[PDB]
Amino acid sequence: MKYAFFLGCIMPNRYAGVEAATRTVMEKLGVELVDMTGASCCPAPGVFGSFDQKTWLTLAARNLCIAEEMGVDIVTVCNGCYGSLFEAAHLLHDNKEALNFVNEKLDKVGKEYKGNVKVRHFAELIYNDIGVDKIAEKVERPLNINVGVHYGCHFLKPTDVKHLGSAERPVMLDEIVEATGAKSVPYADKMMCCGAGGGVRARELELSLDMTNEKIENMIKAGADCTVNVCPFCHLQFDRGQIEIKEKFGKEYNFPVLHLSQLLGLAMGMDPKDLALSVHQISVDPLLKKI
Amino acid sequence: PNPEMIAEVVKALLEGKEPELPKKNLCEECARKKSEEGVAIETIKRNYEGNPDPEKCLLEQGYICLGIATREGCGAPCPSSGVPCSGCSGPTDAVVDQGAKMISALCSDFGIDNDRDVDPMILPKSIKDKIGSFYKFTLPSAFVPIRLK
Amino acid sequence: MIYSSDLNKNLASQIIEAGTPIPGDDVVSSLKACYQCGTCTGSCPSGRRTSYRTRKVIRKALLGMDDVLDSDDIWKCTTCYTCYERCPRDVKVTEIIKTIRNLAAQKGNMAKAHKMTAMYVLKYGHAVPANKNTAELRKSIGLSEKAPIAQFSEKDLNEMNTLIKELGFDELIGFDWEKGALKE
Amino acid sequence: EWEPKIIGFCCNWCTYGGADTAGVGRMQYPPSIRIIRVMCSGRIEPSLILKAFKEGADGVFVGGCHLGDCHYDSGNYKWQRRVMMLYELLEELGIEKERLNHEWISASEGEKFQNTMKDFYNKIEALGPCKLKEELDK
Amino acid sequence: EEPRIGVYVCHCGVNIGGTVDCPDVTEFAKTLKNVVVARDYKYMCADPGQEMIKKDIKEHNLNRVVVAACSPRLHEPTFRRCVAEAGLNPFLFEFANIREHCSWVHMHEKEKATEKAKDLVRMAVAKARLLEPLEFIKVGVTQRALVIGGGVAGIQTALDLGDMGFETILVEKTPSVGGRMAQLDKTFPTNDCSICILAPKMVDVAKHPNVKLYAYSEVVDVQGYVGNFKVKIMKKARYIDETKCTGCGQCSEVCPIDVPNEFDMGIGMRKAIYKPFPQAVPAKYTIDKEHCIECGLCAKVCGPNAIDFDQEPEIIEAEVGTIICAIGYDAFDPTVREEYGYGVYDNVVTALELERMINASGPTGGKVIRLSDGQKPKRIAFIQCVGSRDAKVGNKYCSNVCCMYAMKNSQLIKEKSPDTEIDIYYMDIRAFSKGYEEFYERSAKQYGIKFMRGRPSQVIEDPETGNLVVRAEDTLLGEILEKEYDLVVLSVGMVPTKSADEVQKILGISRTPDQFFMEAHPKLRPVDTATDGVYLAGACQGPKDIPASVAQGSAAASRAAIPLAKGEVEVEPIIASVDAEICGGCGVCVKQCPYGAPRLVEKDGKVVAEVISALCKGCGTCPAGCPSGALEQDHFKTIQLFKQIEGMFRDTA
Amino acid sequence: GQKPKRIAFIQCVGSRDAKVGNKYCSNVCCMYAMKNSQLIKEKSPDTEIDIYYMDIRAFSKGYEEFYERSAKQYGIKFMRGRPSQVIEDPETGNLVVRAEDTLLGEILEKEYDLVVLSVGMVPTKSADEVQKILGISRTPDQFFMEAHPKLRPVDTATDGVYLAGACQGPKDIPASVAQGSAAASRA
Amino acid sequence: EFANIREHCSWVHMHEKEKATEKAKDLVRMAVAKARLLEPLEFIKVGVTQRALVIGGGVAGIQTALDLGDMGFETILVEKTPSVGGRMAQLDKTFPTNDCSICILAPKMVDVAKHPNVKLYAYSEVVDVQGYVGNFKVKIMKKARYIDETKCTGCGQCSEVCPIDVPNEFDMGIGMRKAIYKPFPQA
Ligand SMILES: Cc1cc2nc3c(=O)[nH]c(=O)nc-3n(C[C@H](O)[C@H](O)[C@H](O)COP(=O)(O)OP(=O)(O)OC[C@H]3O[C@@H](n4cnc5c(N)ncnc54)[C@H](O)[C@@H]3O)c2cc1C
Ligand SMILES: Cc1cc2nc3c(=O)[nH]c(=O)nc-3n(C[C@H](O)[C@H](O)[C@H](O)COP(=O)(O)OP(=O)(O)OC[C@H]3O[C@@H](n4cnc5c(N)ncnc54)[C@H](O)[C@@H]3O)c2cc1C
Ligand code: SF4
Ligand code: SF4
Ligand code: SF4
Ligand code: SF4
Ligand code: SF4
Ligand code: SF4
Ligand code: SF4
Ligand code: SF4
Ligand code: SF4
Ligand code: SF4
Ligand code: SF4
Ligand code: SF4
Ligand SMILES: O=S(=O)(O)CCS
Ligand code: FES
Ligand SMILES: [Fe+3]
Repeated sequence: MKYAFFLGCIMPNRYAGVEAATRTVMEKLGVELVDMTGASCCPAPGVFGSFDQKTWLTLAARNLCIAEEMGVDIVTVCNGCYGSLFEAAHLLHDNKEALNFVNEKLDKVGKEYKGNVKVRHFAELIYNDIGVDKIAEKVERPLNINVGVHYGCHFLKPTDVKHLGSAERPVMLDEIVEATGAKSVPYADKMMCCGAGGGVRARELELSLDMTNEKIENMIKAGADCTVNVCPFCHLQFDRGQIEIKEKFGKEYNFPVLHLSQLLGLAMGMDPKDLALSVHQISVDPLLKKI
Repeated sequence: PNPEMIAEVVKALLEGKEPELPKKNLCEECARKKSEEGVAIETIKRNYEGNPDPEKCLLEQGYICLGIATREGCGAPCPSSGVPCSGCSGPTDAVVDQGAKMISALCSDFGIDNDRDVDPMILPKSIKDKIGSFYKFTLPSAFVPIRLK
Repeated sequence: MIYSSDLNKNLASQIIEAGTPIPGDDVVSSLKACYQCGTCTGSCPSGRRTSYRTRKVIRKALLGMDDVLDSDDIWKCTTCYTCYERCPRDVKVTEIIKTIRNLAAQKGNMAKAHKMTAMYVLKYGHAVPANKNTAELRKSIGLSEKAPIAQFSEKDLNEMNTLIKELGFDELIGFDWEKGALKE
Repeated sequence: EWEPKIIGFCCNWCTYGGADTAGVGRMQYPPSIRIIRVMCSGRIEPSLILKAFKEGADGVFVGGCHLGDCHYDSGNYKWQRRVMMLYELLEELGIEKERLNHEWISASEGEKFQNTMKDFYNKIEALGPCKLKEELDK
Repeated sequence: EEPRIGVYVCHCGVNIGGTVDCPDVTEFAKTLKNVVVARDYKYMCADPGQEMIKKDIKEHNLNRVVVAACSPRLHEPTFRRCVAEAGLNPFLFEFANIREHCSWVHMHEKEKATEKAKDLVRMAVAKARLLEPLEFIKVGVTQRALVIGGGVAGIQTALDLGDMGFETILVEKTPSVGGRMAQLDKTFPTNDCSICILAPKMVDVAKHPNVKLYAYSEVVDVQGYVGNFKVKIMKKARYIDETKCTGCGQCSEVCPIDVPNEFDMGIGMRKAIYKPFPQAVPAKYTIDKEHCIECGLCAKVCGPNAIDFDQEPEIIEAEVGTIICAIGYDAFDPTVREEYGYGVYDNVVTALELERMINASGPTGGKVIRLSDGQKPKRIAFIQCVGSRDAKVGNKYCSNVCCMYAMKNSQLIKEKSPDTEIDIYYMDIRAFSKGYEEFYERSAKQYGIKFMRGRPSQVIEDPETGNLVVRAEDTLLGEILEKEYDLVVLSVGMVPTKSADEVQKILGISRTPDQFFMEAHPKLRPVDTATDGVYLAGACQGPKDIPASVAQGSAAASRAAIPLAKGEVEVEPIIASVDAEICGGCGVCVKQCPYGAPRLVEKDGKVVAEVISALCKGCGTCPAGCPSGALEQDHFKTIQLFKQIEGMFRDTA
Repeated sequence: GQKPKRIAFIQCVGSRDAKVGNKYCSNVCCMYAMKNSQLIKEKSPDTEIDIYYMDIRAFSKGYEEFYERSAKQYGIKFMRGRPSQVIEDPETGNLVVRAEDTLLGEILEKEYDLVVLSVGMVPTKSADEVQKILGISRTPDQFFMEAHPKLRPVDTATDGVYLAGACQGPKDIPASVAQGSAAASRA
Repeated sequence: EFANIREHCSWVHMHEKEKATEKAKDLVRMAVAKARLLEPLEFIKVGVTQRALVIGGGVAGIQTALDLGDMGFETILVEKTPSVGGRMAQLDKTFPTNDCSICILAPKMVDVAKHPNVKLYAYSEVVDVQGYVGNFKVKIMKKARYIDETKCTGCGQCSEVCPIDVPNEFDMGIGMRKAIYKPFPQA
């Protein structure tokens, strides 16, 4: 398996530890990860989909062309990029006037999208193509902790195009994190939004923190030692949001937050140092003690 | 055309009577036995495959035989001699495109015993030369008598 | 009170036309299938802590109340897609709200922080560009000191500015090219 | 200056009713096609398709009931087997497979019939005229 | 004889004339060979238009008529009778459709629409020249009817036919007639018991002198056509000689095994030796082998000696002239709507389960209880439109009865327990027939039932208490409600019955988009099908209540009695026949016909195909498949279709 | 005599209304109001059409689809709110309809060029004469009384006298036809 | 003997169970009282006249006559107005198919006028009904059109010479008709 590795923005430029975690974990499961040289913002659907839909799709198609000229499919570790690139690929697959509109724009930069790129989420790639048994085979250090799994919204939905099964009661991320030896705990309103998407974190911050605080509370009451996500936007909201929540509302939880690449990293015997856990706004060390 | 048929046509015109050709398709004259339950074709065979049974209709055995879409008159020597009819006498008076009708018949009865489940792409994929199978002697008189280039 | 003169009979058709061909005529015209059941509002997490009622946004559009475009409420949708999943009338609510935001944005109703995010992508190719903490961190972690991203590739950054100008996106956010800053 | 000439064969029960439904619903589509009524799609055979191309057809459309919904139980299954052979026969003759289009359209599916006519028109318009009629006329 | 054709272009007011230049089409039609008279008129189907055609037929000695107007699916019978009145054979008339297929879909392309109409007229004339005069085939009608399904609808059809004096067979799949009405406690809007109205009908049907009831039986084969159906009924084995059976029920007491009772929707549990419900007709018991253990225990307590394990299913063969399909419906399975938690939460139930709970003769003795606590719920929520008006489950239709039965069972719960609070979550209240709106006013004013306008988004179970919380917006307040309930009832909608696919395959009838059976015309033939001699009655034709199902049963008996009373009908002659002088018996056609019409025969020493005219429905598949052209379908000959294709491009000259 | 560009439909006029003595539902007005709204749109796409309703009752086969079609395909508007009054502008002849948009909690006052009252069904003028001649009863809705709504939906308690159609109660064409045939069987 | 303790007791005294029970006892005793003096009576067999009467020539009455006629029963169809067709003849289209209303109904109107077993009395009214089931004796007043059905064309060249304008009831009074008239063209 050879996949063009779309990086996005937050993971490469802020939470680089997730990138390090991903590069080794997926090499270890046996995926060659190619670089998309010159790939930009996907672009973030919340702001760019909200300002101009044509600009979102045109800039998204441009990143797809990078992979199509490479003769390779994209995999991403972020729901944000996954949603943006997947939905762009599908609409360009399905709507031929939208495809015409985009290539007349990309024609001015010597590009043309032809419909060959498939976009894959790394969690879904692991489940459907690699197998959850292959993660258990490589667990060097079992992680015997209770995990509050946060699927994020743009992973499973819209189900009518994602075709990743149920969005109401999914099992895909729970079985993945349970292959590391951890226990995914049920909690109230498990599938609810973290609050950050759709530009809401930037424009209505306290609204976003209200939803994040609800999620954290339900995880803690179900005995979660940390939360795990499949999106740097979720990561930032759970991690940085706890600082903001504390400064604005006055609650402190010090609830550790991990991206799935980091959690898999720990299972496969990676050095916490190369996971860049120190850059987390909330200390992971209470978690490191239990594992 | 067989020699007697040439004789009947000409002598009729010498006498002043109109000549009239035979009108049925070939299975009439052919001595091979059919199924009274009707023609059903499970697979399609090229004429070199297997061992054709001397008495059973070749079309029911799976060989593209043009007797069904070909006018009688010759005596059916090819099926009598162990090979399918190639259709050289041409269609009956009620068929214009001999190859089109043979294709219609062949497709209708292919997998007819399993009508709703037989894959409709088995038959085109098993025939590598279609124009040559169905238009040997009549292509210039077919509705499409050329290949466009 | 609400009179005819305060209503815009064609608002729904604007939203539809703004959504053609992206994300699609059939996608956004699903707005006209809504029968005001309120399943979306019951599913909305933003509605559980604000005055935001998803169903009312759809309603105000169908009736022609332009103040939707000026409202703060359309911007409280997180695009979780839950209403989309459950709507019994196949209303593509999440795409309808984003299209409405386009018309809101071209009317000047864009948050400053959102304009910034758009400026960073136009200038550096990325909503979150790399700083020098990014370099020193990526060093210690074992990664390429600079990510292989458009930010460090003038050709790809040329391509985006070319495309951006063609789309009029720079004029939408009011970005000035030589001053290299946004106009308020 | 040039408009596609399209010929249609629609079953009386489902597809002909779908074309009526589009007319009742004022569902506009290009005026290239002319529809010939038959009781069943099983009435359609290769010779009818080939005859239309001979006459000058740039595209040929056939519409019948959904598979299983045939008013005569299984007429469409015979037609489906014939049309798959006809697709590849048309290629051996240098006629683009895309010039032939068969669809399953029920009487209620006026909208589907409308877009089928639109998609087929654009496909045939982009292919240009079929050059068979002008080769035989040399 | 040389064709003499009259061509008539219709304006249809401006429906055609507004887009198609009819005078120009008319002028063009006179350029085609054999067109003797051509004219445009504003309403051709109007009496002045028909009188114009018939009068030209005589004055101009026409042998063909072309009418370019609307669809033959509307006026083909109209114009066929018009020409027949003038002495012209009805099959020398050809319909060109220039409205539905031209003027109405090309309104913005008038020039091209006019040119299209011209080609559609020429294609019509082209086939018209080669049409032949045909004669309708008369057939006898067997004086007997068959009803499939013994609910209210089918029972009503059998009693009406039987009362008219026609022998009638009534086939019931389950051991008892009665259908889903038998499962209901009361019925809106009178609030009678279902037994009040149904049970006397069940009694009358069982002892009617002209009705043979085959309970625990199913139709397994139907062949033939109107007036001449040969049907095979598999009368399943009960393993109890019914003639000797008393129905006392002593045997059920001794049975040592338990079985999920389907009549109670999986709530109540029965024995393998059982009778569906205490008022079942026939009042006979049945042994289900799927669980029978054969210890003889049942036979020991039975006086008559009716029990008998050696029983084998018997196949009955019967001639009938007409068939009425009345196989009812099933409740929607709301498991797929995951947000509501049916099949997951104990205290989420369907409405049809509630009927079995609230019914006096029910497994709970008429007591509404929580299936987790066993306690009586003091707060109840009704959720409307479950499985209806919902594109996510592929059911975009209204199930018609769920608004009324929810208010009905709310009244009944309030009567048994006035302290109960009942909330109905709805989108529209559809109380649309006589007394319904008043029933709706009464539910709120008199019984204090509460109505929330808001389709719930999800049901949240309290795992600890089994209580349920219903999240929904009060749309009439603009606020989100999260009320707690001891029991949630899902007003599931109607869907076709499981065996509908089997019945459809046997009778050869169509279905509407909602998957119910398709009537011949949505306005003027609500109980006819497009298959002659086959009719519909009840909920299998579409979601409807009892009064509508009963009226349809009586309507289907009137329609199905017309062929029986006439004793003869006519079948269309658009049929296939063999030209013996062209057929050399290739055998291609035989297997193509799903009715077995073409047959290989031996006349004059040779083998030749032969079509049994009575078995041909006129599909035209096997003429299209005949490689010799001996096989042709009248009115759709290959040569006729060939001319029609040429007419698109040139006059057939 | 000009063509009206803005048209308002008012539902439940003379039905579901205790003030006029008609507490029943007339059964067809929801569907015929959407119907003629479609037929007006077809003859004039730019016509604005609002339907002021309380419940949309599209209850039979194809009716709910017809209701969805009216809104999605024909762009017909639905206001949930029974109008309180109509006010004519004596200058122009136009009409203002006043109603609460109950799904917003705000009072609407939109202007229209033509207002259509979706009037309900009442017994026919001669129903009194016929009733005395046949000797049959009437239900609370003033239509003729069947023997029993479910046991005998087209019989009367007068032996040998039967009912069919809207004289027995408000209903559409397929319902009247079915009763026509039902009454033929019973008679 | 029948005692009514439901409609007359249990359903109207739900809040007074003790008195409803006492009342039911009295109603049983009043029934038993009459029961003691009831006498064996013989049902009276009467022949049934092999003919039907349908009052009203709309889609519902037309359907009943055609069904009865097609069964082989003589049937009389009495229509009060000049023409059959009912309100369906006034509709433009019919939901949910939007079929032309008159265009689908007119073949039924044609069929009923031509039917061998149906006698159509248009512009007529039933003025008296006597007898019982199977033995009705009815009077039909064929009202005078003052035009000879046999000697009149139906062309309508006498309206122009009429000074009286009358509310055209077929058009609900929106257009005026002459004293001499035909209701609608497809009549
Ligand atoms: C919860 C609920 C409450 C309701 N309440 C009311 C109410 O209060 N009032 C009211 O008027 N209506 C009510 N209805 C609607 C009512 O149930 C239907 O109108 C009525 O049952 C329809 O009768 P039917 O004979 O057409 O179909 P069914 O009642 O379903 O009867 C069909 C019969 O056909 C038989 N059958 C099925 N398949 C076959 C086969 N293959 N071969 C032979 N026989 C077969 C079945 O055994 C069954 O006996 C309610 C429906 C539901 C779900
Ligand atoms: C505005 C409107 C729109 C509608 N649209 C639709 C629609 O789109 N689709 C649909 O299905 N339904 C529709 N309906 C309902 C439809 O009109 C009725 O269902 C239908 O007319 C019922 O036919 P009927 O024969 O029962 O009654 P009618 O149509 O009224 O016919 C009764 C007949 O009896 C005659 N008559 C009356 N009194 C006497 C007497 N004393 N003696 C002799 N004859 C008499 C009358 O002249 C009339 O000819 C609509 C109704 C209205 C008001
Ligand atoms: S062999 Fe060729 S010819 Fe002889 S029968 Fe079988 S088919 Fe007809
Ligand atoms: S081939 Fe020519 S000859 Fe040999 S059989 Fe077929 S036809 Fe008679
Ligand atoms: S759900 Fe679909 S329909 Fe019910 S409201 Fe929200 S949108 Fe309009
Ligand atoms: S999507 Fe935007 S709207 Fe639909 S629910 Fe989630 S938030 Fe409320
Ligand atoms: S004929 Fe068909 S079209 Fe010509 S008028 Fe009567 S209906 Fe309108
Ligand atoms: S016992 Fe023998 S008889 Fe008494 S019931 Fe059970 S079966 Fe019928
Ligand atoms: S035998 Fe079969 S049935 Fe008779 S009892 Fe033992 S089990 Fe119940
Ligand atoms: S009936 Fe009342 S409930 Fe059953 S569907 Fe139509 S509306 Fe929803
Ligand atoms: S197919 Fe044409 S030819 Fe062969 S038998 Fe049946 S009919 Fe005679
Ligand atoms: S036509 Fe359709 S039906 Fe009549 S015979 Fe040939 S096949 Fe059997
Ligand atoms: S139908 Fe629609 S309108 Fe006519 S009454 Fe019942 S509700 Fe009011
Ligand atoms: S005038 Fe009136 S009456 Fe004298 S004829 Fe012409 S129509 Fe018949
Ligand atoms: O929707 S956004 O693109 O703003 C981030 C959600 S992952
Ligand atoms: S009748 Fe339509 S496909 Fe057979
Ligand atoms: Fe007509």
